[PDB]
Amino acid sequence: KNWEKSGRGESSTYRDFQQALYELSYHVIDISEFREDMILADVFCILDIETNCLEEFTQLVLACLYLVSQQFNQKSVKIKTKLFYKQQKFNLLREENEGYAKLIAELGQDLTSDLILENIKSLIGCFNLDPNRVLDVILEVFECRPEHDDFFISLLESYMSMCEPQTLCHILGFKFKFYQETPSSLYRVAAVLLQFNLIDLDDLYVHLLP
Amino acid sequence: SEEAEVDLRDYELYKYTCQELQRLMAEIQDLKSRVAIEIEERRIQSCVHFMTLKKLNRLAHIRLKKGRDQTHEAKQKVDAYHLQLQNLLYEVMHLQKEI
Amino acid sequence: LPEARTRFTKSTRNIKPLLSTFSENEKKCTLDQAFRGILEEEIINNVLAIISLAIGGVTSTPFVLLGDVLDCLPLDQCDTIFTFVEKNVKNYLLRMCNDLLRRLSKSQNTVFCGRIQLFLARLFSIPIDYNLYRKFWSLQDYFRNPVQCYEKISWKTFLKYSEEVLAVFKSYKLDDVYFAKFLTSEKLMDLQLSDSNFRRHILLQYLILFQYLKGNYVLTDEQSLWIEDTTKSVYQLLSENPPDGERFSKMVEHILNTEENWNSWKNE
Amino acid sequence: DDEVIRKRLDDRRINLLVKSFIKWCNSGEGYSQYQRMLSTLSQCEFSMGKTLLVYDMNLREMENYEKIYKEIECSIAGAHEKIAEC
Repeated sequence: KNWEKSGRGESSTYRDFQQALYELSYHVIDISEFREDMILADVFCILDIETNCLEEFTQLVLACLYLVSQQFNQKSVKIKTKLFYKQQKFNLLREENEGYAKLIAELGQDLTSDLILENIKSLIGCFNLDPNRVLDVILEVFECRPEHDDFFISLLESYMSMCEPQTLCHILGFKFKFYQETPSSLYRVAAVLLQFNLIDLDDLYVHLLP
Repeated sequence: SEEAEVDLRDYELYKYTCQELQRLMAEIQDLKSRVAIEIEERRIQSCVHFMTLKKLNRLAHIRLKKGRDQTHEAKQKVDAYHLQLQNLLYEVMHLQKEI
Repeated sequence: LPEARTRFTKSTRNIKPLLSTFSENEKKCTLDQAFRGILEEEIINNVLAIISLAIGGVTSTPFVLLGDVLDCLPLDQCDTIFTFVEKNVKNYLLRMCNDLLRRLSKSQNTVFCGRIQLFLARLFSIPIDYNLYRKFWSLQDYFRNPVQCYEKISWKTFLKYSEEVLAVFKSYKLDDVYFAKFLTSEKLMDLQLSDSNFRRHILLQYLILFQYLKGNYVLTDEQSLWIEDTTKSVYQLLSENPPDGERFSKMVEHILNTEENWNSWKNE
Repeated sequence: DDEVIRKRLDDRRINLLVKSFIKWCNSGEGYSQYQRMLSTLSQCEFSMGKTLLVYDMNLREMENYEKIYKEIECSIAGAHEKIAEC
């Protein structure tokens, strides 16, 4: 009957008493009745005691079941990788509708490269436009407007100043590999980029078919 | 939920945290300097300290999440107000450009 | 062994002195602890970049340090340290950038958001027809959500408002400091009508929407013929644009053609 | 399943630190374990300080947002003045 007396008897002092009750229950190794006789703090202390006892057999499992009254790993990994660090770039074209629409409507206006650079940066920031797709759309608008060449060349030089030099090579390689399995405009763009030394001949040459 | 805001509002929590850390340091120094009954008492107090630390960490994480959520809500409200002000400024600029 | 922690705290407080006084992984761990502690001292009481550079030149830790600092320093030294990291040129960088993006409001930090994304890429009274306004911006809401164009009443209302708005577009016949997002001006309502670039926005959105729809998830044959006819009318409208209407149309055609290639999801 | 996974949200780091401490203690070379426990406790102290600093930063951000809202009210007043000018 000593256990019943100890239970009936019993925020520094309150926390100390709760920890002492948890330690006594752990040293017990029927208690559910006394636990329900008296709270949310009690439930939290019971959960902490169960966690510690699991950290510290069949008897423990039975006590946990009484007090209750593999793929999960990959699922949690996927959930955390998506929530915490997601690329979230809105790559293709149609995800960000307003974004690419306003981008192309800004590139196709009547014809200062710094102002357009700042506008494109603001659009990237506001609509989360992927940078590589922005460069691709810029290269294509440069294809279809072969009159204003030096303007887009200064824009391409300033943009690639803030990106990796091998982005243009791989993007041109993608735009050429698309037609492998080739209009004159595509060759004209690569020739202009190669002339002004924006990209090296090695990467583009490797990307070609023959 | 009001209890969490009350406990967060009213440095004393960090002082009690560091004081319990000093208690746990004294207990592990006692074990390193050191009978089965004293070892069991000591281990029970160490486990109680660990549980207290776990509860404090959970409370702090929940409070940080709530604070970040409130800050995000305030940021959204400020962004909406700024978008309204930007629409007004765009209207004024376009009216000055047409006139 | 904590004597080694005290020795590290002492010899860490320019670079050659700590480099010589250091003359094994547990010692490095205690040194990283001392680094974090002195960083906490500095942030409570810039030089943080100096210490991170010292540790980097000593070489792990510095990514954790930058993460903690960016979690602490709210706005300005955060910008300075981000520029510093830009000058410095793994997953911790992604975590920091994502937390920054989640903290920014995109209201006045837009250029900063653009810089962050570019770095991430470098890594790897007057009679007002309020009903017409309702119709136009409900069309805009349709633009925002493409999946809404599969139910019955949704598609029906979309068709109704689209026909009315394009009829107004064709009947207008114009024949003639930066706003990144749309401006729903209920008192102006008209200066956007006079802008040809506004009409270009609208019609290019239309074209991208129809291109995605042509690429469950099925349509009615009559609806598809409607899509084709409206595409033709949209091209007609784009041709009416005084500044190089046909050149702009051909440019958009090449764009949406390349769009088909991009839709091949070149994951390989 | 998904609800508990979301409520798990850092928290994993503190949970793993507490778990490693409990495991080492149950195992209790003893000086090395005590020093590892001291390292873990110092890391937990740094984490608590970081949480306090994050709370202070959230408070300062709320204050700055209130200041920006006052500034936006002033900008709306300036917009009314610019409407008179218009």
